[PDB]
Amino acid sequence: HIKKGDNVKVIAGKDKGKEGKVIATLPKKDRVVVEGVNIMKKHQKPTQLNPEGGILETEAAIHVSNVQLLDPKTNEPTRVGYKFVDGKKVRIAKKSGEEIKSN
Amino acid sequence: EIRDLTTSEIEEQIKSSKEELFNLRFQLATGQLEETARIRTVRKTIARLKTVAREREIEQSK
Amino acid sequence: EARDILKRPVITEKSSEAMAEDKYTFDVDTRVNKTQVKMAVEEIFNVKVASVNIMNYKPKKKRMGRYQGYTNKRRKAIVTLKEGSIDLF
Amino acid sequence: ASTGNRRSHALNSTKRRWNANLQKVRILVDGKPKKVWVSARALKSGKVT
RNA sequence: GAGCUGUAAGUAAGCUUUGAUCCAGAGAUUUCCGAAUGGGGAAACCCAGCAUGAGUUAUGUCAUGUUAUCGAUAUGUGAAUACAUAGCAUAUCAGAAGGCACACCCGGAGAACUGAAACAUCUUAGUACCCGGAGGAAGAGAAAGAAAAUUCGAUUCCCUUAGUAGCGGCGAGCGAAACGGGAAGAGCCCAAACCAACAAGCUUGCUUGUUGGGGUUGUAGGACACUCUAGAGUUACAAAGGACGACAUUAGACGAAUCAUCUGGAAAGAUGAAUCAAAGAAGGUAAUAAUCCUGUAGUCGAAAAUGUUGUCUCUCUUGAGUGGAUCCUGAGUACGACGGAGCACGUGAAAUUCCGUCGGAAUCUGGGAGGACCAUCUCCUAAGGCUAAAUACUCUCUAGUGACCGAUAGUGAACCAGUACCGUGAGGGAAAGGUGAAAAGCACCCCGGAAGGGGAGUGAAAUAGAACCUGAAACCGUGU
RNA sequence: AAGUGAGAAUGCCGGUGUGAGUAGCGAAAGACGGGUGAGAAUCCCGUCCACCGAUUGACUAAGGUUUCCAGAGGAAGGCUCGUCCGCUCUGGGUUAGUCGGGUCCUAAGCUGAGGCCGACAGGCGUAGGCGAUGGAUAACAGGUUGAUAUUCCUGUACCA
Repeated sequence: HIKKGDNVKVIAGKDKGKEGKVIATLPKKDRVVVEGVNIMKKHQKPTQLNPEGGILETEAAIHVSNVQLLDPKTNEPTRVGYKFVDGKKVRIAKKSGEEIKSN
Repeated sequence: EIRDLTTSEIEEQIKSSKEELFNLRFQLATGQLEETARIRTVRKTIARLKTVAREREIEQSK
Repeated sequence: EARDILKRPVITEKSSEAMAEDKYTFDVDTRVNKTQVKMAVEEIFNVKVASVNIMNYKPKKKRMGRYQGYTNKRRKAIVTLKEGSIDLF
Repeated sequence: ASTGNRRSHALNSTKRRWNANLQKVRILVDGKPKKVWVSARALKSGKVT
């Protein structure tokens, strides 16, 4: 799992092993958009809503299983487990250093 | 008007809202594009009002 | 009531020429009569209206742009006063 | 009330009905004396009521 | 658990750390038509009459509600024609009506083509259709029974007996039962006897019998007498009902641990070294993943729900020999004649079961039955009601499975399906899936009014450009 | 273990041939000048000529259901052509006390509470209810729009 405001290493891609910051969540297609990664050189149509619709650089959204968190206490790839003692849960980094970047 | 169930007389609030709605709808007609600042939520109030003002007939009167 | 019986006004090149003869056209509901509109425009605008004329409009076909569909029927009503002013533009 | 066959000498068969022998009487069921349809094998009680 | 505004997306802006898009609980409103029920009517429309709310000199207009015919009750009611009896209106009552899975059940009525190498008895067949009654199952069921063997016992269902006995223009064909081996397993409420004894406003109907108590059947039993006494357990029948838990099941729970190289546009592949395993089922991810997602084994179950209901009470209670001297034990019924039907059986020797018509018994010294009618010898008590279990079917819902289909296949329908279209109407009824990993869907220059080209650019690929995976024949062309 | 092998059933469905640049292109008479445009025998204006002429004229009703008006077109469409259009795309257009209906009233028929008849389903029928193509009820002279006129406006009357 992953929310909106962590940093992560991407493992399966042309740019193997690069860290950055997620911006937009996109649950609907299961995809992830990551800062400084896979700039599909969007080249839209000669519209007049999108101004002079053409080239620009917005980060193309890659699949949410190529991307994986990295352990806060170690900055190595992990999975995410969960316990709770309080109202909601607290994701435990499954490799002993527990993440409170709920924000 | 979320979660304010501590009221007896509400009808006059209703009429304020209804003349509100008529006025705001009558302008879109011309132009005036705040259609998402529009009455998609000057309407979602009125059912809160009416549901309680009517349960004040279903359970107290039978 | 006297608020849900009046929807939106008609702003065309024919209604603009009726403003000189003091004749405002409105889109009322398809269930009201020619007397309920005389007690809804004389209270909301507070003006002594003279006469009122209404006409029914049948639904249209559709368009090739989308898919085979239909249009909603409308009910026009031309209200004319003789001492009041305008309440729209 | 039911049905059956009518059989000929060479054993063919056609449908018929057996109807009950109903008559009319000034009698009582539900109040006033009425002229009603009863059958001769349903006269086990009185006649004029 | 951080997102949001239906499949179908973007916008155009708002909303939600107070708890937004939604996973269920639960009530509220629910325009008009439709059994449609205030009165009409060419369904989705029109015209009223009312007790409340509005306004105007009033009148007019609208909004809650009530105004149908049958049933059930406390009720009046009652012209001719004295008096009920037929009329009857204002009212009280919330039980019926329609629809639908028609597949499975139960009644009422009931074909023909076909087989017999024609055809009429017979056979298709009590089948198709039509009508009613309707349940989640229905129907059947508690001996006047089947039976010589020792008779052992309510009904249904599977396996035998058996294609046997039998029936038949003795032709085509139709076709048992006892018997044994199983699944499943309780039977009762009533009448009458008697008597404590008592209820019919004009009625809501003379056959007012109207409330108890008591009883239920064949070793012939209860009344009524010679005798005096406790538990059988009631929430699948006897007559109906809910407190009480624990547990088998239906959402959501947490859910074991992988790195490195090589080729590549990208690896899960090769290669090398490891590590969980009540999880090496399955799908996604830029190629073939037990360790990257979705889950799965299994853990809380689940704010519940019932299903096995395992369990306390609660109203469920009075029964125990005999005497047999009589009291009782269901009537136009038992039975008989004529005409028919259903039983495997064509009506026969026809016993045994139903309907129509006509006649018509005596009654526990009784009565009836033992596939003619007479004696014997057995056996059982008719003419009143009700009932779990074992069984039949699937519109649908949840979870699964397959030497089942893979777009002329599988549903008529994977997409714009009962849709285009066809008929006055009942009705008949198609064709149509695939760009890429990601729109990065060809910015720009040149020819043309445009369509479309030629360069360039994006991409692993542009003979992948929406006539978009692969691209076979028939057919149509240009060069040699 | 099988939905196991295709050349014929006037076989079912789809695609493409031959006949062939062949048959056909279904009511009045046209001719020139100017204009528009990438493109004109076919579109727009003008002048002359001709046809229908108790009708190819004008208006009610039935029926159809936006084909009506304006601006813009890429083809498809139209038996040729197209800059045109009853075709595609935006945005528009139908005004009633007296005009037709509804509402009053009845005809032929169609339904009917009690009431007869019938295996059931359901037939028939008395008051009553419904049902015009018939009866009873009140308008004219004029001026105006790219599209409505006894309806809008102006004068003037009539019915409740």
